[PDB]
Amino acid sequence: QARQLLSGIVQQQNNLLRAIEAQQHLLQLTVWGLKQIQARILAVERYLKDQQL
Amino acid sequence: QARQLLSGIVQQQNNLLRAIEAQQHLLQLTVWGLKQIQARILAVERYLKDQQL
Amino acid sequence: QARQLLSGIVQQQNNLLRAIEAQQHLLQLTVWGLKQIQARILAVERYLKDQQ
Ligand SMILES: [Cl-]
Repeated sequence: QARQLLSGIVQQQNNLLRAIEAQQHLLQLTVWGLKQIQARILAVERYLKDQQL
Repeated sequence: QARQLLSGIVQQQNNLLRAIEAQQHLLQLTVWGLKQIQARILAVERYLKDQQL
Repeated sequence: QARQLLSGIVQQQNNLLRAIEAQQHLLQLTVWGLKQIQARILAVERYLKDQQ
C-alpha cells in the first residue's frame, strides 16, 4: 500500500536511471562517431586544397 | 504529510520520464544525422577515388 | 525507514534532474557539431559539382 506505492516509485526510478545511462552511452558513441567524420572531412578538404589548380 | 509528499514525488517522476522521452527523440535525431553525413562523406571519398588520375 | 527511503528518492530525483540538464547541453552541442560538419560536406559537394 504505502509499501507497494513506495516499491513502485523505487522501481520506476531505477528504470529511469537505467534509461538515461543507456542514452548517455549512445550519445557518447555518437559523439565519437562525429569526431571520426570530422577527421574524414578534414582529410578531404586537405586533399582538395592540395589538388586545387 | 505523506499524501502531499508522495503526490509531489509521483508527479516529478512523471515529469522526469517525459523529459527523458523528449531527449530520446533528440538523441535518435543525432544518430540519424551522423548516419546521413557518414553516407555523404563515403560517397565523396568514393567519387574522389574513382576520378583520380 | 520510510522517511530515509523518501529522502533518498528525492535526492535521486534531484540528481536525475541534473543528469537530464547535462544531457540537454551535450545534445545541443552535438546538434551544433553535426550542423557544422553537414555544412563542410555541403561545401565539398558544391565545389565538386562545380569542377566536374
Ligand atoms: Cl524518479
